[PDB]
Amino acid sequence: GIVEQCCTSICSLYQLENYC
Amino acid sequence: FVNQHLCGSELVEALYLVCYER
Repeated sequence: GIVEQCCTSICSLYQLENYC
Repeated sequence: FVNQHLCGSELVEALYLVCYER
């Protein structure tokens, strides 16, 4: 999910919008 | 943050920034 994508790997900040 | 890992309170800070609405 987003947490693994952003914390273990790298995510763009644009990927957090879906979780607002 | 550019091309950096975001975990814990750093991830939280990024989420507030993206999700804030005026």
